[PDB]
Amino acid sequence: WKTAFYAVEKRPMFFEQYEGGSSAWCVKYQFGAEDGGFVGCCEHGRILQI
Amino acid sequence: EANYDFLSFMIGAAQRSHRINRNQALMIGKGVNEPKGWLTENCFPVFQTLPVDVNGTSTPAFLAQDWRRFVTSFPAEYGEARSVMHQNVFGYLAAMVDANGRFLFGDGDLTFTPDLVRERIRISNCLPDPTEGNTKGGTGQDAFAAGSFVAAQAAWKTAFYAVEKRPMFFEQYEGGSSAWCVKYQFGAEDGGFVGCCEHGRILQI
Amino acid sequence: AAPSRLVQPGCFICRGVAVS
Amino acid sequence: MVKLNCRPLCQAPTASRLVSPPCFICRGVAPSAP
Amino acid sequence: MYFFSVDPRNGASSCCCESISARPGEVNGVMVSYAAWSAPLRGHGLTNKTTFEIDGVSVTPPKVSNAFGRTKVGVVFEGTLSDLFPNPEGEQVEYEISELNGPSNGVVELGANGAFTYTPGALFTGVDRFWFSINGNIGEYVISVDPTTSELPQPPFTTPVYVPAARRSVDPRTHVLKFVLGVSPAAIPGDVYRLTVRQVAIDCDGNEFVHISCYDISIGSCG
Amino acid sequence: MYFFSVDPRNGASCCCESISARPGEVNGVMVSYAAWSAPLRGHGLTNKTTFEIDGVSVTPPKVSNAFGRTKVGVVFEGTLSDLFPNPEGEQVEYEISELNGPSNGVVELGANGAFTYTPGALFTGVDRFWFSINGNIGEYVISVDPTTSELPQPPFTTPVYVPAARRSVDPRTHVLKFVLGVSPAAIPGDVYRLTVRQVAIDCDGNEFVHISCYDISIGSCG
Amino acid sequence: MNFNVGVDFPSFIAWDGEESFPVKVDGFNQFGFTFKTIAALTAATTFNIFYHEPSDADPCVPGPAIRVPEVPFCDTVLLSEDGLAAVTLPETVTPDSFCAGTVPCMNGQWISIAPATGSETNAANVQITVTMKGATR
Amino acid sequence: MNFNVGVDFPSFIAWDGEESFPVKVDGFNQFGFTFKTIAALTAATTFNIFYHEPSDADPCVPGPAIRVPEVPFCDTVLLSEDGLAAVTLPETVTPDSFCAGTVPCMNGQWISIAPATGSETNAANVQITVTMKGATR
Amino acid sequence: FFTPQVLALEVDCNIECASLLDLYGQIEVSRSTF
Amino acid sequence: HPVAFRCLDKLGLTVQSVKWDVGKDPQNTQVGDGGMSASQRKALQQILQRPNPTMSGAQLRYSAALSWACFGRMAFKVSVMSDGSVNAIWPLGIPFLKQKFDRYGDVESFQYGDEAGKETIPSFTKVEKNDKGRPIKNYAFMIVKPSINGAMNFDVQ
Amino acid sequence: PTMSGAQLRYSAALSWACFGRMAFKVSVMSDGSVNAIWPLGIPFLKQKFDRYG
Repeated sequence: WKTAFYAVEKRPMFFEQYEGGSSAWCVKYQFGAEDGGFVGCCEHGRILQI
Repeated sequence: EANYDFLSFMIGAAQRSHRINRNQALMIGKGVNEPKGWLTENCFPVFQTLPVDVNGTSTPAFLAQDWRRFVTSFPAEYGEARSVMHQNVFGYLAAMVDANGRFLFGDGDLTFTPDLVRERIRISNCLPDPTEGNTKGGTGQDAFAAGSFVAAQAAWKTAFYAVEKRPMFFEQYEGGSSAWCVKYQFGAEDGGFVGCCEHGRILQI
Repeated sequence: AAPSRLVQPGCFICRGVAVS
Repeated sequence: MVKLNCRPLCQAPTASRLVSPPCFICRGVAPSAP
Repeated sequence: MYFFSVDPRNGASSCCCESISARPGEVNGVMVSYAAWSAPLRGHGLTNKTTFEIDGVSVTPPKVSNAFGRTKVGVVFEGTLSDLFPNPEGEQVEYEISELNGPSNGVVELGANGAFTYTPGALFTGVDRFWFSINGNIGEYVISVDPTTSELPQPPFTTPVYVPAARRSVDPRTHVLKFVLGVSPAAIPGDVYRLTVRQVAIDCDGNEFVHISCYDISIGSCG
Repeated sequence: MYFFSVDPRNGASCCCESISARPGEVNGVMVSYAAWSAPLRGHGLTNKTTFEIDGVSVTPPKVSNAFGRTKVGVVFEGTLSDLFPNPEGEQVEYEISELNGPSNGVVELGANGAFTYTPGALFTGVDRFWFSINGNIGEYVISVDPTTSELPQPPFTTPVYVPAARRSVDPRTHVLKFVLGVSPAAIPGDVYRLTVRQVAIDCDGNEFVHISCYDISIGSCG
Repeated sequence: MNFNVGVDFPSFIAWDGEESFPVKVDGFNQFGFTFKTIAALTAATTFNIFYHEPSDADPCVPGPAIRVPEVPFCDTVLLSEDGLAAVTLPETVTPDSFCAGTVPCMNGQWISIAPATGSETNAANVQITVTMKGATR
Repeated sequence: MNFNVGVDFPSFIAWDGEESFPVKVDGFNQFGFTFKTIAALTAATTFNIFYHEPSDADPCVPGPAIRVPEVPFCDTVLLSEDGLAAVTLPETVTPDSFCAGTVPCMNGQWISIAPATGSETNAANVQITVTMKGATR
Repeated sequence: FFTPQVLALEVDCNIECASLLDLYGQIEVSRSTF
Repeated sequence: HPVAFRCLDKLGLTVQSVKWDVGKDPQNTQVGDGGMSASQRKALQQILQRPNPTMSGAQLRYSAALSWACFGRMAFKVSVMSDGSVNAIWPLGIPFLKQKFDRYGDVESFQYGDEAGKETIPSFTKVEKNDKGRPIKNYAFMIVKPSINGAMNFDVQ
Repeated sequence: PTMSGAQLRYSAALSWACFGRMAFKVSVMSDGSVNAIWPLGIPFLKQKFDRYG
């Protein structure tokens, strides 16, 4: 697995109050993170099926 | 240009192509233009197992009892001998099962991983394997093509000699190379022969 | 050398009772 | 001098079976009958 | 391997066309040295723009006719051999399948009376021919094995004498032409064909110098 | 390659020289004007040679030539029977000589004096092919135009010709070179005459003319 | 987040299976083809490569079609018997696989592809387009 | 010196004037169109964009034709009525001139272009084609 | 306008086979035909 | 060759016979002595009498003179540890020794080997020098015999 | 650098023997302090005279 599939890390989550749209009667938060991954070369792994 | 250094890739992809080719030649090289390999010369005293009657069908087979008689029958007067085989074969012996259902090696471990250098087996998965890669062999019927090769055993330090005369060399082939295009030339000189037909052995089906 | 066989001992168990 | 270069768009899987040695039968049991 | 030094077209040194002897079945090679003609014409040597033509000046049209069949992969093919020998007079038919000119990727067995069966080799698709011999007279039976999908095209019923499609060559360093000449096993001994060659050189700027010669191929048996 | 050393005009069977020719060939000729130009010490020879061809035995052609036109990519079809007026009544075995077929297309000769000419893809120019009716050889020329207007009409190359510009004269060794091509429609036995007028030059810029003749004999198979 | 890759490597159609098209390659400096079939082929297909020149009547319209010469590097051993560059799409190409290629030396202002004689009925099942590189002007 | 750019930004056909062709954008991660006209147009020409899914039966043949929605880009005003992507080649665009559009965020695995209704008359003179950016195999 | 971060990995997946050249007897030689 | 080999080994033998030592030079106008530490001079004395292991100074002298007579060239290799103190000295095979030049006028590095051997040993010209000038990493010498038309390093042997 | 006084004397006398000439070059810093000397290849050396002598 150290060379069969890769995981890509860029940035963890954040949290900040959305100012526009949050009046003095409502309030709206906003969050998100960014990451991904891929498969290096699927010649290093097997699957056992029935 | 072309940031990825190509020349270093080619010299690396030339010693590699040789390394597998010399290994392939010394095994099954056919006479002219390639050293006579010990697998094709066929001087080694060759032993073939007997079939088993699966409900009166007599299919070819190879059971653990055969492998013990093949390694212990080696005359200890020749010296210490090592056995070479394909990794599917060693996996084949590791998966044997007796009539009651248990395993013969490692009576319950989910795996059999013994000390190989203490058993003189030297797995090299380019020798021909009787499992046709995999997905063949070990059946009730419709597998185990009779007459195949499984493994060998010999005092290799004296049963087969390797000859080296002038190994790999690279040089810019001056002539045919102009001020805008280079032509490289590489080469090597080696060979091999068998030492004593009476020191090895081969197991068949 | 000609291919020689490797006949090994089979299931040898009994010496005093034949089966029916 | 054109030298082509081709790749496949949808690679295909590759299945295969995993035949394993059968339970032992032995070449003749001593106490037996014809 | 024949070798002809062609005339140099300098106004100096029975039939005019040279002779070439061939035996039915053989496939030989011929060399032609245009050095004496193209070396004074200082240019870029010869070019691969040669053309060949085969004309017959004596044929003696064949007695038996050929036949073409169709079949798919793996399926056995059956056929007869009696409707291929138009005999003006009455005589027995000694059917024979020559062992030398048999099929290439299959196998046939000759029946007792104009029968044969072509069972193609397993996992094989293409075209396969074999040469029968009806009472000394020789013909061919061409069968194409289709990969069961749709159909195959028609082969051209190879001629008695032919030059292969693309096996010619030329070396501009020594001004030599090399080509292959193959004769069918059905060529009748005693006949004569004519082969013409058009070789074109080239000057330094890309123009052309044409040159035509001829050769008499007399198909003679036993060497 | 032919070679002729010309007489230097020093007062020291026929007069014109002999040249053999074969229908279809394109050969080269050399003339060594050294004997006549070297004593006239000047600036050597000049590229002002002039040729002329006459026929002293013609045997006029039986079959007439013909010309057509078509746009690029468009297939062209025509007839081949109205070009051979036959005096007697007999059969006609039309044939397209493979050695002199088209160069940028293909022709499908039907059974009876009919053909269709498919030009090569994306080709604009002229193309020729030499048919043969009852052994009589004649050329058929087809011009593929680039769909805009037209291309000019080629001059129906003669039985024996000298190309437009392939001649060269070396003033350092006084040798003239040229090309002599014989059409595939030439008739064996015929004789033509090639007259050559070569001009030298003095140190000041005056001329020294020199005239010679040659007899071309169209012979078969060498 | 995909970009407008159109500008900065644009592409045009060079052979739609029925008629060719001349493509201008003056404004760019590097280019190549991307072959692609639509149906299973029957035999090896060969295409000819042509280059144009700006016409005397108008410098914004291609003139006649000349054939690009052939340039060998070192490894060439075929030489295609004519000294005229040409591509040859090999048999056994499933119609979900593209093939790439280009000439080593451009000449003129335009480039065009056309099916060679003999393989004019199989070229109706293939598609050939051209993509260039950074613009000089 | 020109590089063989058929790999590393290949190109395929999407509308040859008579038929749309779904192009696979799975193996790549960026793509765009490069419009091109062949003759003077009559009026504004509008094209629809469609994205496909892997078919239920065969996993690398395109399924049905679903229309990709359109998203704003922080300053949009037009806001095409039925929230669906569309490209409008403006009138008075001469030949020998190409533009380039690209749908901002991708969905599906096959993308396609088709002439919108009421504009398929003068749509036979344009030829859209696609070029991807970067293999991710 | 957007330059990708060129990472420093290079995948391969290309088994040789396995070495079997150290068991055999080794003898360095001279001009051929010993 | 009999006579050629005889003259060569005589020439190598006689040169190999002399005994080395470092010493104060006669033309010592440089009162600012270049005996930087007086310990590197001791180590240099060590290395001239005991070179790289499995080789003595005599064999170094023999190989140097032999190669100088055969090709007109002399090359070597040093292993200065970190402070101008040379660690070991190696002679270089001249037949298969290649060098690369700078843009201005001189050689900068030496390549020793075609494919695997690719040690681009820098010249003494450009190398990490100490605060006084003495190098800190390896280098080579490339001693050359002069010839006509100059070309100090570009000329024929 | 890359040349000692012995090699300079050798090159000078050799060119003096073959051609009867000797040429050199100096790199005086700023104050008569000569910094470096180079021997000059005499075969391909060209020189330009003044108007007087």
